[PDB]
Amino acid sequence: DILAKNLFDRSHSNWAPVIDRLYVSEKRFMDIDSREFSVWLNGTVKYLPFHSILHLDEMLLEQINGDVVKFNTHMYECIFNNLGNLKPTNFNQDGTNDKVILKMKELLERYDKALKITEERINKVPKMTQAILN
RNA sequence: UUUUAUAUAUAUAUAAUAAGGAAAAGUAUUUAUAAGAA
Repeated sequence: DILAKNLFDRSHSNWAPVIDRLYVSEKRFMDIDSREFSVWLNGTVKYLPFHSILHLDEMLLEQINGDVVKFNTHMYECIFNNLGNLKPTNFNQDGTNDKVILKMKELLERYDKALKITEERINKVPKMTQAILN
């Protein structure tokens, strides 16, 4: 029923019902191939609301069992694109307590972690792309 | 472009994928001065 109400209208594809379904569902994203799934998710899922982007973030975490190192480029790109496409809820006068900015630095620090845990394990690697900076 | 996917020997040939969209009104003194004709 979820595919019918929103996805049928080509102009505006609303993926909040879909993400909410797959977050409510116990199966979530586990047991799904990282590669095909990352490319599809990045390609199609855009303009998500903030809470949807959260649920998607933790549920990719649960897909990958919480291994920061495995977390691929396209995964970053999807989360970052959705975060950026969000407009500010309100222009706070100081304008530094935004949620999106904090989650954005959270993801960057997570990347730094993943790199450090990979190097420590030594004792493909993820990359940053112009899309994330943009 | 970039990122990944397959294949082959870190690299090569192919396929797919593209983040840059903002609206608004009103806010003088100029300077020195070079002419040709039969």
